[PDB]
Amino acid sequence: TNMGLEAIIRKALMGK
Amino acid sequence: TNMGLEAIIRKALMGK
Amino acid sequence: GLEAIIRKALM
Amino acid sequence: GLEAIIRKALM
Amino acid sequence: NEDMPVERILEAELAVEPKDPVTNICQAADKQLFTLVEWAKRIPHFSELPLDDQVILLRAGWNELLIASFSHRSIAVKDGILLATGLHVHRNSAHSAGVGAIFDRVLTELVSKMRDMQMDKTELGCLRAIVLFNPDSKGLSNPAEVEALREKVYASLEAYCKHKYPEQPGRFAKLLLRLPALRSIGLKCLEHLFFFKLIGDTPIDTFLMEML
Amino acid sequence: NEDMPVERILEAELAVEPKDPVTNICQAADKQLFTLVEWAKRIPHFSELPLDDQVILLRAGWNELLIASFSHRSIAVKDGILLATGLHVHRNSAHSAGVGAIFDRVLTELVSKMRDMQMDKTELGCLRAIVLFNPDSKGLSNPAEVEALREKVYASLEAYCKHKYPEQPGRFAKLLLRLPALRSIGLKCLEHLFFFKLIGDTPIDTFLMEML
Amino acid sequence: NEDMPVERILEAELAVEPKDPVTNICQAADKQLFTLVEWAKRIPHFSELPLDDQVILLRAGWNELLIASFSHRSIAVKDGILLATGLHVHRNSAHSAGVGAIFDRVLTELVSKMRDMQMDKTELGCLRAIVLFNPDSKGLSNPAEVEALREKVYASLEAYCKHKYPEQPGRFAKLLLRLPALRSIGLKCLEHLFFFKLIGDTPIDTFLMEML
Amino acid sequence: NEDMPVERILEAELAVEPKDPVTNICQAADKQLFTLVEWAKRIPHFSELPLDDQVILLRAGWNELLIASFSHRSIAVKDGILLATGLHVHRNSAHSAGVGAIFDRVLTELVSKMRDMQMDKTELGCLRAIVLFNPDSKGLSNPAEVEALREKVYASLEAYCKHKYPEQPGRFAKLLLRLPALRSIGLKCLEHLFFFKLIGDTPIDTFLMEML
Repeated sequence: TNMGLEAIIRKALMGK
Repeated sequence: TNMGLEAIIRKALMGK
Repeated sequence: GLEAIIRKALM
Repeated sequence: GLEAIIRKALM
Repeated sequence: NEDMPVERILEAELAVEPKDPVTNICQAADKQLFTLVEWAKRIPHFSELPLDDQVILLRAGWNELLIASFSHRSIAVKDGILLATGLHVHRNSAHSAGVGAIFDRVLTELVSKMRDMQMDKTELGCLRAIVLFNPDSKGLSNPAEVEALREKVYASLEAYCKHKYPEQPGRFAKLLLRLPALRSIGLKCLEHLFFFKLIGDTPIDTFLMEML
Repeated sequence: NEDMPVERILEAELAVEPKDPVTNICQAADKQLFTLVEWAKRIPHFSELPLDDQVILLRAGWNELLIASFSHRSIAVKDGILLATGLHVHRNSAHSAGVGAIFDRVLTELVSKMRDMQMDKTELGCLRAIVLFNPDSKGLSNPAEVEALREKVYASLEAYCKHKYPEQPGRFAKLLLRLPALRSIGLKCLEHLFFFKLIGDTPIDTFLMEML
Repeated sequence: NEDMPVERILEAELAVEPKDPVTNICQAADKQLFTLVEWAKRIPHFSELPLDDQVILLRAGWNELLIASFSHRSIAVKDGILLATGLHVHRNSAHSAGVGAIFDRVLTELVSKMRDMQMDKTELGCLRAIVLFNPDSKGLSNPAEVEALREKVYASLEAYCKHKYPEQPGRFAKLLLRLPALRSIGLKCLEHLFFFKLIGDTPIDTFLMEML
Repeated sequence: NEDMPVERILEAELAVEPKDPVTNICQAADKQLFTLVEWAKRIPHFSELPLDDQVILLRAGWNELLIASFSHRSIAVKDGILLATGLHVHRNSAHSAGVGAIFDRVLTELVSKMRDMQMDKTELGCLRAIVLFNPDSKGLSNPAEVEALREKVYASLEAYCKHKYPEQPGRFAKLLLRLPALRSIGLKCLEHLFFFKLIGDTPIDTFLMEML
């Protein structure tokens, strides 16, 4: 639901 | 809702 | 006590 | 931190 | 003039005075039944209400009424709670039950604030009747009568307050304002009560045996 | 006496007034925030409050303050409520969306009784001001003062009623006895909100968003 | 090998088969009880079970057993479910009554996948038999046996699949992987039930009915 | 033949091995994030899935996956639970947190049953991927692909089992059946998680700050 977590997991594939 | 408690309170006015 | 009801059906 | 948002309105 | 005499509500309060931590509240059910109802009958005009209403009001107030009682009772105790059944309760003990959340509030929003205003039995009794005469209860055959009765209780209680403490000109509102505090503490118990049956599971779906 | 004034609190209510049913309250979160934050600084003695306690009080009062408002607004209509979002909900819809329960308690316990007594904006605002100044609020840096702002408001509120309305000499108390209603509906709402999240989509455990 | 047989479990399912949406499940509580109790004694090795453990297992399996059933029954219809009450619920209604959430998980997670694999009554019954023989059940007098009746059923169930369906050599596992679905929907249902009670009428705290 | 090599899932399991009681799980969020995702990438074909699916599966499995890990980890411990962060937990300690209810089940339905079958890292890993490849998750761009991937994981895991223990002909079903147990333990945490934010109140309505 384009939620500000979705994002942090999104980046997390590839770097934190 | 004629519930088996309603009854026990009903009698309770007057005796247990 | 629900048990009772079941038991009474379990026989 | 919700505080922040309120504070920022509280001024 | 009075026709909801405070003296009567006092008499009623006094008449019912008592004469696993969590699990100990639950089996007390039968004595609480007697204590609620013997108390209620002694409020003026409660008995005049259609019998079918009487059931609702009690059903409705059951919680808050019990909670209001033990809170006052424990103004004696130190950082504890005394139950109608005589067992005291302590924070460490309660929190080791997850009811810490109620306990805190009971103590900081009721037990201690009553301790603070040196709340008395007439006052407590009156607030208790106000809780009882709750016209928002569902199914009342006649919401309005209850409204009226409610209004008398608080009329006399105002008059009482003024009389006994003409200096504290706010005690009446002070008192009324212990009420939302009390209503929410009640729901908070149901929330625990419910979460316990639920999470405990163990014997969890015993909702059957509601006409089953 | 106006060591805490009234027609100003009216002015306050007047300032903030506006010149699928669930989502709409979860739309407007920004606006309610607008409405709510300003109103508090316009309350006499409100801003003088430590910045930190200003906070606790808005956080704690959020729901009620916000519910009290739409309740009083819907005095204007039979059969529904009117949100600050300039939209208006209906009994059939709300029910159809599974919040009929909360919907009904608002109309039966808050709108209808606000109508029935024909409550006005000084009254409304004054109840709110009460709700805002809540001593029982958690973690007040100075609480034992916050009681005073409350002490100070209800007092002033006794008067407005006492003059505008001396035929009814307990209208005041009638006023305070809607606060419990307002709590309980405040927590019921909260319960629904937690529920909907819970039976919510897999996007149910996103608490991980606390993240620290 | 049939140290625990299969076509009998089919017979078992066949025996018990029948030749406002919420209430209907709270109507029929008696019938479900009928259906459910008999089916268990018709399960090989089931009655030989101590009378006490017979009980735990029916109590524990109640919901799932009962849900699995109507799920498999509604394979028969697009867009809805068919209750043993000889009635048939619809997506629009359920939604309209605020259980759309649970309604949808059943069709998406249980009916559609049961359809998609075109599950049959030996399969159904066998999954159930699994659910019924649950070692993790609380307070089993002898549990470490109950595992065996399960061990014994799934085994037999490997075969039925292995012959009737050798093109699909993991149809078996596909079968077991609907059990998690069934738990979770079993608890979701339970959650709703607790919720509805809770926002329930004042007749919310009638737990006092435990009374001992 | 294999193209979901068990050796790879083993490699993934091993790759992530670690190298107030309640409150201590919550701040660990960041390391869990890394541990879940670094693990997931190492399952074959997970990276091939549309990136937007990858998010869902993890979002979806977050709970069960974490729970599956610590349960195995604690097959070392005695009547305790070891967290990725190295802190052990004990029943007396937990029950003094109300999570006794999870703790019991974790231990009696997962920790101990894994201890019992001497469950190993390949097996655990496989069940873990099965949990991950969960095609019932909402919003999947293509439920079916996940279905397929799920099916391979359990195909290889069957084959694995048979190979390594030709004597225990049930271990594969045994394993699959730890799954409903695991799914429900997950929801039970959310139920606590939720009841805590709720009842704790204190900072309770912090739902604002969902786009607020």
